[PDB]
Amino acid sequence: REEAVVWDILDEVIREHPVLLNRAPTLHRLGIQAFEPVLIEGKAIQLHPL
Amino acid sequence: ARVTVQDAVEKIGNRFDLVLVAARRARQMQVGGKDPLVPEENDKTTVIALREIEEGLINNQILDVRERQEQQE
Amino acid sequence: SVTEFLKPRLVDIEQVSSTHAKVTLEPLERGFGHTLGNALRRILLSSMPGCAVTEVEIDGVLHEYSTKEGVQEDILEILLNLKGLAVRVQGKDEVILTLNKSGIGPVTAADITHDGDVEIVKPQHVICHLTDENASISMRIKVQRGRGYVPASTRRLLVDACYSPVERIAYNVEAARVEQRTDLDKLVIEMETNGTIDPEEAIRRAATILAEQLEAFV
Amino acid sequence: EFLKPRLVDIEQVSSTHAKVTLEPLERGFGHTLGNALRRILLSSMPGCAVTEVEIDGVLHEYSTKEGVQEDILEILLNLKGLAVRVQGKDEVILTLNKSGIGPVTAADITHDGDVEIVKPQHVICHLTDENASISMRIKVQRGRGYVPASTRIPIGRLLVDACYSPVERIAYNVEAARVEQRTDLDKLVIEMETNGTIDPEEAIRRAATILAEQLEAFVDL
Amino acid sequence: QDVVLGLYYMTRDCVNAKGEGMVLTGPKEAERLYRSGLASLHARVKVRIT
Amino acid sequence: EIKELLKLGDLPTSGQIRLYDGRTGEQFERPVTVGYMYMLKLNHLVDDKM
Amino acid sequence: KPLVGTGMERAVAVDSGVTAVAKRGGVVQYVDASRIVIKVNEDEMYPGEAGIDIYNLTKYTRSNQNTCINQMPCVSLGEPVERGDVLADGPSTDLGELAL
Repeated sequence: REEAVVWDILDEVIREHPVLLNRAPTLHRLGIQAFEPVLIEGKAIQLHPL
Repeated sequence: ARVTVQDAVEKIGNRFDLVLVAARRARQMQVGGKDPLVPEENDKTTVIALREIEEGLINNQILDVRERQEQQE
Repeated sequence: SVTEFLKPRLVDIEQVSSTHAKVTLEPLERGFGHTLGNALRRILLSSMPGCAVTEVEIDGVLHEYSTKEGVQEDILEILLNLKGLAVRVQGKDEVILTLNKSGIGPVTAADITHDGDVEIVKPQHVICHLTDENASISMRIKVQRGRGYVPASTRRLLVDACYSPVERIAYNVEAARVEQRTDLDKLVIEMETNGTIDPEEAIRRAATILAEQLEAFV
Repeated sequence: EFLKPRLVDIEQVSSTHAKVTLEPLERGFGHTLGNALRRILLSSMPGCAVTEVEIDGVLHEYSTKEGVQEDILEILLNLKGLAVRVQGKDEVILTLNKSGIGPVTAADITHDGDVEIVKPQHVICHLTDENASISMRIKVQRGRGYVPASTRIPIGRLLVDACYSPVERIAYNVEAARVEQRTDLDKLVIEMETNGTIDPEEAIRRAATILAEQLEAFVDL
Repeated sequence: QDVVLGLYYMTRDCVNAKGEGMVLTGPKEAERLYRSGLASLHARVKVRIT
Repeated sequence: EIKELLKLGDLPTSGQIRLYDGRTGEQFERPVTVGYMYMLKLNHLVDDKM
Repeated sequence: KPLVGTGMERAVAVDSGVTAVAKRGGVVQYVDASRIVIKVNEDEMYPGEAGIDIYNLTKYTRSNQNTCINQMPCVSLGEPVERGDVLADGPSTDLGELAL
């Protein structure tokens, strides 16, 4: 039902919970990297330029 | 509030032992009792433990001796 | 419904030092962070009143490219140190001060002979270093009130007049979330002052000025 | 120590766009007030735009009526760009009726006192049949900004994306102003571009009020 | 790409520019001049640096 | 021919106009290329890929 | 329409079967969102069964790629037409001219 408190709970559970970003093909070991996600709108994964 | 693990890696021999000891300490802190030795700042369990390692007050032998002392009861 | 807006609710002032502070506002309507930030920055940089040194008279040297005996440093660094001096004067638009020193010893702002009206916030500021015992140094300093920044070329040696009390102002805009709205703007203002007035007060002044520019409309 | 700006004149060039000249300003305030006012005007002005349509002979916006040259989707996209202002209440329902061969202009809508149409030549749809009638109930609401119909949420209703903001484009320039003996004063000239539903003076005063109300939080710090 | 162009345009002197030859108290002042428009982004000046 | 067509209107021959920054109101240090270009929307939508 | 084109837009639009092209010239007797009626000009009737021409457009029909195929009339009432002239532009077409 997408209530309002659910968003606060989701923000709480993504404090320091890393996720593994991956691009196929993963030729070398830097193709899989951990990140700390930030809750944003849209439907695209925002990536750091560097 | 933890952006790198350089201090913890320097405190212990290598990164793998750091991972193992941090996992043991975090499991001790999370599943039951074992309140943190450092004031938390709304941090996850895996982060509070790592700081405890960089403060020098938690390592492999410290956990071993505390576990032995508690199991001696 | 159409008239009200989303006023900032969380204001955090973190005074990292005596004259450096960070002010964060949250939340703001989308696009209102840049408007307020740029307005405050443009008011502070070049329209905020203050009093500072404008010109200096040195008996020993008559030109900027000149040498005076007894000082291990050049005239240019003396001009810079006088330029960096922060002074507050209340009610007197223009004041003349006389500085006299002699012998070996680092000249500081406390050694400046000034009246009760003239106050120097940093007596510890090193105007110049003098490394000769027989050496004697004498200056006439002119302090004037004004606004903004005035280069020397736009204008007895001329000194760049840093009338504005600020030293560095910069703002950042981040994304803050309220309820199901995430596009709202959050402003972070980082400000440093020369010492005449604390950063929290000076910002207020800027706001007041802008309000005084919209009296005839509201 | 500072001077007070105030409106000097409202030079009207057309029924849609006009310019405003300000009292002479101090240096540093030509681009400080001008850009802030432009941002406020382009961001948050009240608007009186169409939200929902109810055509009697249709069930959805992907159908086609008989005797009407344009599709229902084109009718909706033409109604979306209708300029209207209301006085009394925030929302109002307009009624449209037409018959016979000829364009269906906005002038054919009812002429209630509070509701005013500024573009009577606006064309909604064409009637090509000898005996074809169009009857729709247009709903108009007041708001701010752009509220898409896919977020604000019977079968005879058709939702139209709402573009409330009346101002189209705002420009400004700062030029030297001569007054008293001061040569350091300048006047800010704001050339704005409305759809025709807002008075330039009212828009300027509303923007200044919004800016001052926002700054009231800073002055209290 | 984008970063390199910006840092190359920032640190690249011009023989003649707005506000050339003036002497600055330090790096903090150089930012107050560029924002105020009293000196171009790249003009040869003399500054005191710690 | 492009220059002749531009001169017929009221536009600069070089094709580069002087813009302004929307958020700060400050002029860009260099003229930029502004003109009308034909954009297509390809059939790879994010909402069909998330 | 594309402001800068090549002139092949008309050929690509006409050759593909998306624009309703009049078979015989005449005058638009009746124009509608879903049909066009052309009263053939006097010179183009066959000796028998003169009649008229009727074109029925396709409205919001599913395509192979789940897109929408739709045709809109592009002629006004009582407007002369000739053979080979577009009477209803299809998808991605503006007045008988490709526009993607």
